[PDB]
Amino acid sequence: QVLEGLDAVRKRPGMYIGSTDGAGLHHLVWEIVDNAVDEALSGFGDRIDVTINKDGSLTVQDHGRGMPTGMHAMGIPTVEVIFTILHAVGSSVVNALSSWLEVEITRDGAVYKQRFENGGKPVTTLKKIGTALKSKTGTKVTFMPDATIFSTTDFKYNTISERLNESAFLLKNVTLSLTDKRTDEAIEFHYEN
Ligand SMILES: C=CCNC(=O)Nc1nc2cc(-c3cccnc3)c(OCCN3CCOCC3)nc2s1
Repeated sequence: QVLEGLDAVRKRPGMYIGSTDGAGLHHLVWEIVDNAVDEALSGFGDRIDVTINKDGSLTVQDHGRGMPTGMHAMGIPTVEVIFTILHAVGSSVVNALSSWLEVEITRDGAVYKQRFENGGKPVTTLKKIGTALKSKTGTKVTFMPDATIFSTTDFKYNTISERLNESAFLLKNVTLSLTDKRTDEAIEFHYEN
């Protein structure tokens, strides 16, 4: 297994996301959403909220266990490792192809955040920013796709709606939501089984 840095993704984005048009753009969404869905499939979290922000960024929020908040080697957070080493893999690929990315993790009474910029260079460490009830857990990821890479950076509400509907149907007993802050449009999907 040859590990790579995020430069590799940025130099050959098609190898990771298929293309740099709208299909590629929306693959970034699918990677992040899929990580939230896997966590719910494992039984952690009953809602996954997706927001298309006014600034063009996109947020996915789950209520799963929260990415681990500890360290890997050399004082590097586990989360930073997940987001910055390519095991070529979703999180690091989206980070690489984003002009900025923020991950917020809530667990154990604490809220932590790390911010990356300019294709996934950390501009902070994983820092405690606040507190929450001990019962509160989850992961939140927000990213701004890199307009220097994609031919289009406009997320399409209908495209995302359809994919989240399908994901809700396959998962069962989990609410998937989409809110578009550009247009105020909103929808929820939930299939009981
Ligand atoms: C919100 C947008 C995308 N949503 C997400 O990405 N949600 C995620 N939720 C988790 C939860 C865990 C997790 C797992 C176990 C215990 N506590 C938390 C996790 O661990 C990383 C894999 N590790 C686990 C430790 O052993 C090596 C493998 N990753 C994610 S990623």
